[PDB]
Amino acid sequence: PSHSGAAIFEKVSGIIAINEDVSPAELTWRSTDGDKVHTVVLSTIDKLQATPASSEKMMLRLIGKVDESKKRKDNEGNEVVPKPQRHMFSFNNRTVMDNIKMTLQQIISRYKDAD
Amino acid sequence: DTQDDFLKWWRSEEAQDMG
Repeated sequence: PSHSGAAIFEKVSGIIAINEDVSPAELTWRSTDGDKVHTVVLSTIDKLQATPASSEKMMLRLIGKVDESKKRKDNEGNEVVPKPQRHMFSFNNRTVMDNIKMTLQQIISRYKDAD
Repeated sequence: DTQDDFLKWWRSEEAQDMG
């Protein structure tokens, strides 16, 4: 339960499934048919996000880590923040949302706090 | 084209709360 839930990815529906049997926990969206499987090892993830409670729609994100371009500002100042490569999953259940929210958030943060 | 709006509505919904 607290690792998966029916999500939608690339215009097709399925389940999102976080697996910790493996090397650093990976999130796996697999279509309802099971043909499409996309695995995201959470160690490569920097953040994760979800739809605000004001919005009815259900969404999670996987914010993958970025280039070390978090480096200091440019000679022209620029003031740059490196654009993250992220994933977005559509659900239609708040319980799933909150669980997937928590599941991803915590494991990600386990790699951050590292305790 | 569509994914582009997906990052828009996320901020739009955020700017709603950030009034």
